[PDB]
Amino acid sequence: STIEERVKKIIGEQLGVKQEEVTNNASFVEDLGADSLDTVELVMALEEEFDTEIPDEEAEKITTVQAAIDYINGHQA
Amino acid sequence: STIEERVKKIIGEQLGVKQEEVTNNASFVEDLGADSLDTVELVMALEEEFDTEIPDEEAEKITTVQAAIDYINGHQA
Amino acid sequence: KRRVVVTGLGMLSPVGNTVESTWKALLAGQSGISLIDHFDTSAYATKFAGLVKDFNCEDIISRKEQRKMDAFIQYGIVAGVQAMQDSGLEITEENATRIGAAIGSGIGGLGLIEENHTSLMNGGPRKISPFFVPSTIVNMVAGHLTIMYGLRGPSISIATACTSGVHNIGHAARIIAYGDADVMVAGGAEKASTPLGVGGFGAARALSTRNDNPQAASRPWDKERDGFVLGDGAGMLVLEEYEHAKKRGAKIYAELVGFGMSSDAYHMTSPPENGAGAALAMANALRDAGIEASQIGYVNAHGTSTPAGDKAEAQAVKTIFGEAASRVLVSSTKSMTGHLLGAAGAVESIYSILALRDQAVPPTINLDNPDEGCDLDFVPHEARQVSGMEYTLCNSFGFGGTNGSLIFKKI
Amino acid sequence: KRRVVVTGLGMLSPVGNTVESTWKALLAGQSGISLIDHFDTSAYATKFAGLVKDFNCEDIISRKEQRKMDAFIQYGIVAGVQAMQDSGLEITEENATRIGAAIGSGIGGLGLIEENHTSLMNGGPRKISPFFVPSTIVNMVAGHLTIMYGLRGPSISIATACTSGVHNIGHAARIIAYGDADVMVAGGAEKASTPLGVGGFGAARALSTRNDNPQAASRPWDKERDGFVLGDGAGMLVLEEYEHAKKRGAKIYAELVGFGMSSDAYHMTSPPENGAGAALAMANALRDAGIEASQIGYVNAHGTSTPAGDKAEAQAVKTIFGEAASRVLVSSTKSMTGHLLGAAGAVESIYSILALRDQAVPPTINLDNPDEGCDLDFVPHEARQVSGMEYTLCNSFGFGGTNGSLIFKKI
Repeated sequence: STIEERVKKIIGEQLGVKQEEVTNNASFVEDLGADSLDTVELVMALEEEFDTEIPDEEAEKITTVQAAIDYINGHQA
Repeated sequence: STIEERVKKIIGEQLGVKQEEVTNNASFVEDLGADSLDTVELVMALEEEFDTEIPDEEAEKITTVQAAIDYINGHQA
Repeated sequence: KRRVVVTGLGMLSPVGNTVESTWKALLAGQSGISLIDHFDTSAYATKFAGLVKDFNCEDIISRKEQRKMDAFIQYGIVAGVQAMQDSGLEITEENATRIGAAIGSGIGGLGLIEENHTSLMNGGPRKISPFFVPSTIVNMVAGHLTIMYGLRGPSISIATACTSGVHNIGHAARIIAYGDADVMVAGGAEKASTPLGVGGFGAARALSTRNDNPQAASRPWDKERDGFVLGDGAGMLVLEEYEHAKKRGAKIYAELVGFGMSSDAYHMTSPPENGAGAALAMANALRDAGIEASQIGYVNAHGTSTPAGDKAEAQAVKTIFGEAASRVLVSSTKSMTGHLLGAAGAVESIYSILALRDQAVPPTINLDNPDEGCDLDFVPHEARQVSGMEYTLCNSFGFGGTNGSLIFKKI
Repeated sequence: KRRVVVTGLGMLSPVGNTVESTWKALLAGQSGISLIDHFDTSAYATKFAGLVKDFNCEDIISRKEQRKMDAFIQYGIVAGVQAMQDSGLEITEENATRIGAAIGSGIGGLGLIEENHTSLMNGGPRKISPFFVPSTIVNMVAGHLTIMYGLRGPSISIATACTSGVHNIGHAARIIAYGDADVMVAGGAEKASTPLGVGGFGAARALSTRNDNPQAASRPWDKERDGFVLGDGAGMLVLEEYEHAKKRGAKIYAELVGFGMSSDAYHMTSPPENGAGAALAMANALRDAGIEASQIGYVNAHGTSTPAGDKAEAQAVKTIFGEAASRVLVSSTKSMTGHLLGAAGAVESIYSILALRDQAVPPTINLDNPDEGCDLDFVPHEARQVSGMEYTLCNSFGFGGTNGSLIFKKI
C-alpha cells in the first residue's frame, strides 16, 4: 500500500503531525518537534510496521523522512 | 517418588516447617502456623507440583496434611 | 501558625468526570460499578469494577503524549488541570518557586507494565518502549503537572497503598504550614482495573465476586459483604496558605485543620479486632486540629466492604466518639464508587469538603442488613440533609498497614 | 525548635553489606560494578551493574517470608534491622506510638512483577501469587519493619524516583520536628538490576554500555562518560529528636539541620543548562539550616555520569557556592557504587554523615580527564583527609524531575 506512504503515515502518528507536514525533507527534531526518545520510539514503530531490525548504528542515521524512506526502500527484496 | 512424601515435602517448604512436624493429622492453620494467604499459596504449589487443577470449593476443604494427601491420591489414575 | 485552605477541586470518578457531576451522582445514590469489557474476564473470579466512563482527554493531552502515559497518569493530569483551573491561580516567575505538588498512587501504571513486559517476553529488550519507566512510575502525575504549569516548588509523591490520598494531601499541608510553599496541588490517581490488578487482588482473595449483581457488590457493614470492589479515577485539591488565598480573592471551599497518621504494626492476615491503629490516626488528627470528636458532624469512612475491616473500623469510631458515636454521621462512598486505592483518600477528601458546602451527606448504599454491632448511623440508602455542621473527618485505614485522617472545617 | 539527630545507620551496597565495610571500601576507591550473571544478558546493550554480593538474610528473614518479598524489600529490611540494632533503641508499649518510618523506593519490585506477569501470561490469573501485590509495592519495606519492631507512629513512603532517599529522610525529620514522632527509621531500597530494569533504562538510552570495562563505566564529569550505571542496595537512618536521644544516652552521628526541595518544571529530554532546580533545592536547604554555602566543607553530589546532567550539576554548585566553589570538596560515590536510584540519596546521606565523623571524603574514581568547565575539586582518584569540617551537603537531583538536599552538622 506504498512504503513511502506507509513510512509517512507512521512518522505522522508517532510525532503527532498532520500528513501535510510530513515532507520528504523534514527532519524529526528540527521540523516535526521530536525529542531524542521520540526518535527512538519512531524507529521502533518503523521496525514493527515493516518487520525488520534496524541496527543501532544505522538507526542513528535515520534523522529525516527521506532517510527513513530510503532505509526501508533498500531492505526489502 | 511417593505422592505422600511429595505432598509433605511441598507443605514443609511452603510453611517453613521441618519434615518431622508435617504429620498426617497436622492442620495448616492451627498446627503449622499458616495464615489464609499461606493456605492459598500452598494449594497453588500443590497444583504446580502435580500438574492438576484444584477448584475453589475443593481447595477450601484441604485444611490438613491428610486432606491434601487424600485429594492428590484420588485424582491421578 | 500558617493556616491551609482548599481553593480548587478536580476529580474523575466512576460516577462522573467532574467534581460537580460526581457529587450530584453520589448524593443521588448512583452506583458506578459495571462489568469490565476492555479485557477478557472469562478466567477471572471478579469481572467488574468502578470504571471511568467516556474519558476524553484529547483537548488536554495530545495523542502523542497519551502514548507515553499509563491511564492513571492521564486521570491524574486531567483532575489536576481541573483543580488548577478551578483555583484560578496565576503562576508567574515570581511565585513559581512557591507552588508545588504532592500527588501519589498505590499501584501506579500496571497497564503499561504489562504491555512492556509482554513486549519483552515476545521480542526481547529491544521491544521495550523508551518511555516505559516514565510512563508507569507513581510520581509522574506530579512530574507532568509541574511541567505543564511551570511549578518549581517542593514536589513529592507518597505511595502508601490505600492511604496514599490522605497522606499526600496531609503532607502538602505540612509543607505549606512549614513555609516551604504557599500553594500545593495534592491528591492521587489510580487505574488498577487491569489483568494484573484484578488478578492480583483476586489472588489475595480480597475482591467481591458478586458478578451477577455488580452494583450490589460493594456493601460496607452489610451482613452479605464479601470483599471490596476496584475503582478507577483521580482526585486533586489545590491547597493554599490562608493569607495568600485571601489576598488574591480565591474561592475557599474549606480549611484543612487536622492531619493524623499511625501504623497498625500487624499483618492484615491477623485480626484487626478493635481498630487501635485507625483510632490513633483519628485521635492524632483531632489533637492536631485542637477539637473534640463531638464537634465532627460527618465521617467519610474507609468502609471497603470487607468482613473484618468494616467491623474494626466501626470499633475505632466507637472508641474515638464515645457517647457521641450514636449521633455522628458515618458513610462509605465506596459503596458507589468502589475502592480507588491510592486515589480513594483524595476523592473522599473532596466529598468531605463538599459535604460542608452543601450541608448534605452521601449515603452508604446497599446497606440492607447491618451486622450485629454495626449500630452507628451509616446513612443507609439515601443522602442526609444536615445543618450547623462545621467539621468533617476523612479516613483512610490500612487494617494491616498505615492510617491517615484529615479534618476539614467550614469557611 | 525540635532538633533532629541521627542515632543509627544501616546499609547494603555494591561495595559492602554493612555500614563500616561499605565506608572502608569507598574510602579506598573500590568499585562494586561487575557483570550481571543472574539472567542472560546476551540481547541487552548493558550487561553490568552494581550488585549486592553474597547477600544472606536467612538469620533475619525466614525462607518462607523471603518468598513473599521482592529483593528490594529484603535489602530494605536488612538495612533497617542494622539501623535499629545500631541505634540501641528499646521499643515499649509506652513509646511505640512515637516511632515511625519513612522508607521509599523508585521502582519497587520489578523482579516479582516480572515473575507474576510471566505466570499470568503462561497460565492465566489463577497462577498469580496471592502475595503478588504485597511482595512488590514500595511501601512494604516500612510495612515489614513497623510490624517486626511494633512501630505505631506515622509511616509514609515517598516514591520520587532518584530523589526518594533524600525526600524520605527529609520528611522523617519534618515529622519529628513537627511533633508527630520522636523517632523515625528513614531511607530507601532498590533492586532494579532485572530484565525490565536494565532493559527499561536501556530503552531510554540512559545507561552506560561499556561492557568491556564495567568498573570504568561510571565516570562522573569525565569526558568519556556515556550514561549511568545501575546499582542495588539500601540505606537506613534512625532519626531522633535531640532531647530524646540524649536522655537515653544514644550514640549521635550527626544533626540533620537542613532540608530543601524543588522541581525542575522541564522534561529531561530538554537541556538542563544551568541547574536552576538543583540550585534552588540547595538554596532552600541552606536557608532551612540558617548557614551560608561557604560553611559546607563537602558535597556528596548526584553525579550520575551522564553527559548533560553532570555539567548542569557543576553549574548549580558554582551558582550556590560562588567564590567558595573552588574550595569546597565535591565527589560522586556513584563512581564506585553506581546509581542506587531511590536508595541513592539514602546511602549517600550515610556517606555524608560518616565524612563528618572521620574527617575524610570519598573520591570520584575514574575521573581521568574532566570536562572543560568541570574545574571544581571533584576529589579524583583518591580519598581526601580534611579537618575542621562541620557541615556536609547531600544532593539528589532529577535533571528533569524533583530535587532534594540535606545538610548534616557535626556533633
